[PDB]
Amino acid sequence: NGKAKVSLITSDGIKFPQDGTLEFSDVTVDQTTGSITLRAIFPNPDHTMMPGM
Amino acid sequence: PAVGVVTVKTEPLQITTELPGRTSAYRIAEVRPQVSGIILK
Repeated sequence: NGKAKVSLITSDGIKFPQDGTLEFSDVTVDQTTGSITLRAIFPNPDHTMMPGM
Repeated sequence: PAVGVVTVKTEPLQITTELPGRTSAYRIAEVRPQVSGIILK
């Protein structure tokens, strides 16, 4: 009923310490990925996530 | 020697080329700042 709760499981094979919020879906079909993208803002004060993964 | 036969006539056919391509908006322009300066918000 709401948008949007994203989960994570990081390369360790474990889910990130907590989930994250899916912000939206930009409907533009990415030309060379031919792929929609989802930008989900996540809290990362634990200084764990890093820009890009 | 008896056989089912369908006589041939001229049958109009409106089927035509099926050819693809990429899709795009109209309605898909961009946003370019015309004023240099910091991004405030």
